[PDB]
Amino acid sequence: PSGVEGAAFQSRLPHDRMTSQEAACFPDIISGPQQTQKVFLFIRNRTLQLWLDNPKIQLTFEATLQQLEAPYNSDTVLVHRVHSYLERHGLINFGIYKRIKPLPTKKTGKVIIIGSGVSGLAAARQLQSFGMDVTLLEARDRVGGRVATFRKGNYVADLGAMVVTGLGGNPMAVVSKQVNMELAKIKQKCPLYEANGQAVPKEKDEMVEQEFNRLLEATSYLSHQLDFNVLNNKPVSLGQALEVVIQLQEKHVKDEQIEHWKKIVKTQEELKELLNKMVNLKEKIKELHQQYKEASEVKPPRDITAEFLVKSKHRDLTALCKEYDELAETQGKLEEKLQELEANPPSDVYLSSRDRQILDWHFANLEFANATPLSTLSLKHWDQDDDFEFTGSHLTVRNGYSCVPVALAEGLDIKLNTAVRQVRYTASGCEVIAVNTASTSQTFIYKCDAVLCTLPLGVLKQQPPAVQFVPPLPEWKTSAVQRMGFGNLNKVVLCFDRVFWDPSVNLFGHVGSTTASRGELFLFWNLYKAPILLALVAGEAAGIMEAISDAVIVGRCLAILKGIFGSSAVPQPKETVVSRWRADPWARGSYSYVAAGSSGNDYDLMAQPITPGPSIPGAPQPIPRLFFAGEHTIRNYPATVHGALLSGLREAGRIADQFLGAMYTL
Amino acid sequence: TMQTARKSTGGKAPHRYRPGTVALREIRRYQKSTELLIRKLPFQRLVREIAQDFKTDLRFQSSAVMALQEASEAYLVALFEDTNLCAIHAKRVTIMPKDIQLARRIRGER
Amino acid sequence: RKPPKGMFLSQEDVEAVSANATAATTVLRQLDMELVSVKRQIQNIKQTNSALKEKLDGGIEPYRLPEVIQKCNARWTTEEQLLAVQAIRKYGRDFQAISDVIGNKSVVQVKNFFVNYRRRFNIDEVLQEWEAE
Ligand SMILES: Cc1cc2nc3c(=O)[nH]c(=O)nc-3n(C[C@H](O)[C@H](O)[C@H](O)COP(=O)(O)OP(=O)(O)OC[C@H]3O[C@@H](n4cnc5c(N)ncnc54)[C@H](O)[C@@H]3O)c2cc1C
Repeated sequence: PSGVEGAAFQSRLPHDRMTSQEAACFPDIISGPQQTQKVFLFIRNRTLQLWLDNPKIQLTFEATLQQLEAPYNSDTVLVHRVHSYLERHGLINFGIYKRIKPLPTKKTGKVIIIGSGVSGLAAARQLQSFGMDVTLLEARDRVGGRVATFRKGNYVADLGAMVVTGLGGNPMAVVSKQVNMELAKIKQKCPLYEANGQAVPKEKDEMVEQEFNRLLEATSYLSHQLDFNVLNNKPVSLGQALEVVIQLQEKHVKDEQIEHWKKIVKTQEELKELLNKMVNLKEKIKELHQQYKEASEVKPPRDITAEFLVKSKHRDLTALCKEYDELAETQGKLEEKLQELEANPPSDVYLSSRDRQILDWHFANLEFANATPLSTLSLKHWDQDDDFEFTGSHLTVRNGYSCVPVALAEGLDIKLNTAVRQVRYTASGCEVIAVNTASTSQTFIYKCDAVLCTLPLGVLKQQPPAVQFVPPLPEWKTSAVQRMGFGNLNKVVLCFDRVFWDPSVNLFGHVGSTTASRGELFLFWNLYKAPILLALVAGEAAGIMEAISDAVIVGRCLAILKGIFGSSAVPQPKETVVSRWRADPWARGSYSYVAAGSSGNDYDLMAQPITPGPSIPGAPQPIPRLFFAGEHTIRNYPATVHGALLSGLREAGRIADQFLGAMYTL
Repeated sequence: TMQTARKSTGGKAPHRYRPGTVALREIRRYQKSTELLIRKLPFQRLVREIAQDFKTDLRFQSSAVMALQEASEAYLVALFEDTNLCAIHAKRVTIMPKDIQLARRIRGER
Repeated sequence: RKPPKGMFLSQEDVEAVSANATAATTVLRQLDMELVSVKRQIQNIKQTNSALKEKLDGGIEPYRLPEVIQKCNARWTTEEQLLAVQAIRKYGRDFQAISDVIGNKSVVQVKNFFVNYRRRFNIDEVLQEWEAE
């Protein structure tokens, strides 16, 4: 919508209702009259609207009260408390913006952030804007973490992050209004060519996609209704459920065949009993035909009572011949049915290898959106975040998405080439042990009051751990680490010197010959200035394709392009880059995914900080020291870049929740 | 959620009875009982009026009035039976004065 | 939430295929054996009906008599009345049969014959004797 309600929709907040977070901070307003609640909703959403109108400067709080409801002076400094509440938790004044009021020259508190990714950069600048000392420890020689961009001359290609999922409600729209981001829309037209290189007709492509959507509707009702979630004392995946359903449709075809032959043996037996009655009646008619001829040899007036006996046998014969004529009519009706339904049985409608190849492509596309095979996704919670999708079309970054983390790193104190070894947290402070990537013997020690960990979950699940925690994490925390998984996908950059595809088509698909290799080079992309194609590898083959050299992968990419457009129409590429996120020791995979046996509660458990025990026996409850962030710590928006962006804003908002005013002192 | 090309369509999901009921139930109630339906005192005064026009200064035995009431109600109930049959014969359900007049015409009561 | 158009999906079939490692193969083989069984039943019954059709070669064409097309009369003769009496005795209330036996009396005239000559011919006794057989 527009106005106050439109600003609430843009900030993921209900326009006519208060969230649970707004109830815990102001319990007096939500438990009071309804009119006071509406005033709080209006003040919040109006300041949201003022921020969304001008996100490039600091939305102050004195001009907000001055430009709200004429001279508005009927509140005892209530706008101050509400504005400071909203600006801290990242609901209003979200992202990184130029601040009018200067930062405090003396900072309060020291925080070490592990990893300079989107989450590590957002929470850092928020920590710094709040008046705290920040130092980022990055093991890579750059920032962004899982945000990679290949830049060489005029070729731009993103090896990890570039496309978004819309601007409606997404804080990325404000980031695009803040950081110079050229956004280009994605044309959803994606033609499909088989292994031979020829395209798929419209009627065939629409029927396989419709059957693919029908199998996803089977997925929905197997999950939310049949509760098919326990099999052999183990959680049920999805690839098994879909394959069973498909085999049941082949059973439905066989049953339709059997029932069709059952209806034929049924009518054929009716013809059997009908013909047997016709034979028996023909013999009786033949007998009566022999009888009355002897009665005709005598004159009718000669003997007596012949007119009764002759017409009686004549009427009975006439009645039986009339029935035989109607049974002959039914015989003709059954014969024309045995000529109409003989060569047209309603059968022979499976899925075949024709539709299976395209169905394997759709499965690979679904495996790409999750970076894991369908046999690892939980049937119950694989689309648990499917209700929080963003509105609008899908857009890309025309000039590489790395322009965001490089711009967010402006003014921060980031330690590049610094890998963290141990993480010590006690009741009086924290100590981070880190080394230099150029020489592992050089060790660095940083003191701080709190530590924010943005490391991927796949690193913590692997034993031995690459980063040790002292004291070790509790069993419930490590169990949530091991239950969840970490997906994998890769990209292959193909830099050419001339356009040799269809410029108006941004992406085209290539189906696989087999099911095991369905996620092997199934989709290429065109959406940058230079003629560049972006191949996609996913599934179980993705991990195997990483063990293969770059020349073979590019040779397979060229062989597919030559098989579709021709050998002469396909020149040789100039630069080729292949990504290996699983082989990357600083990622150990691609991005998060709901595994079988896990749920959305595990994302919230990753969001919960840990509190170390007291150093002195008998000391009170210490202050929570170690907090985590990243894409795998947010429940509603996992596996995205704004999810990690909101995680940094979340921990930024939890600063005041940790401080909780100055009431506990007196 | 990371579906940017050909998204997965699936995976998203006072009381008043009707006229005629009390009447029929009242019919059943009176067809089971045999109590007199016209009240005794207004009927007794009506008969006294009718008798005054025949002979003056007359006294009635209480049993004489009850016998007059018995024959009168039986005549009227039987007449309404014939009256209801006439109304149903005319493709109607409602009795009308033409039905009683037709019934008394067939009976020969002129 | 609801099975798709022309598609049945029950919990029993899902559990049967995933009963063990070779459950789907067992079900498919049993369905194929049932398909072979119904097909040979088609072949045997088709052979039986072909033989039955071979027995009906010629129809009842040599056993058909021409129609005695004659108008309906109006007078009842003694012969016609007695033929009606005997027709009631054997057929009863089959007016079409009695009309065809007499030949020159339509169905409506036979039905009228029952009423006009009911007592003079004891038709009630003739009908109750037919009902005894
Ligand atoms: C391949 C891929 C493509 C994507 N494409 C898109 C897209 O087109 N559009 C979109 O909207 N989203 C996309 N996403 C989603 C988005 O990029 C991520 O979900 C999100 O950015 C993750 O950010 P993060 O800070 O949590 O992870 P990271 O930023 O990776 O956090 C870890 C960071 O710290 C570094 N690090 C690792 N180990 C250490 C260590 N020991 N010490 C210090 N630093 C360390 C890493 O190098 C990394 O920079 C994509 C994700 C992936 C994986």
